[PDB]
Amino acid sequence: SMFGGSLKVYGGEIVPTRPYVSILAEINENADRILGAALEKYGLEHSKDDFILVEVSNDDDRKSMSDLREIDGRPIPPTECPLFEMTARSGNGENGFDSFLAIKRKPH
Repeated sequence: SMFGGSLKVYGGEIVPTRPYVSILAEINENADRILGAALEKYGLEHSKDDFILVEVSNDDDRKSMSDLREIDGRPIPPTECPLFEMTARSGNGENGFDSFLAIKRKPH
């Protein structure tokens, strides 16, 4: 297995035409950098406070019929580094690397 150094980031809720994007991120960087990287890809970094990162598990479709489509996960503010917990377990869709990190709108 490999870390890759890149993250599969899903932001379809923000930009439907680009639901999946690839960003560069190290495990030791906080969500601010990770969010900023992805958000920068959409060219919306100025509006960062309107978005946060959320960990969505692949199997959350059981929990919520919302599926991976609308995104549902744990709120991860810019000051938190989620990769530590993700890569640690590196498995099991819940709190591991089998879960992906997506972008959600902070405000509702």
